[PDB]
Amino acid sequence: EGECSPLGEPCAGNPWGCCPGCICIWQLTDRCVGNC
Repeated sequence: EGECSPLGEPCAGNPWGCCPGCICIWQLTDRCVGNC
């Protein structure tokens, strides 16, 4: 699986990050915050 999920897929790899509507932090691991 490589099509991201609502808050789930890490930001390391790209476009393996989090689906549109959320922003990445990666100041600890790769936590996405927002409303997606």
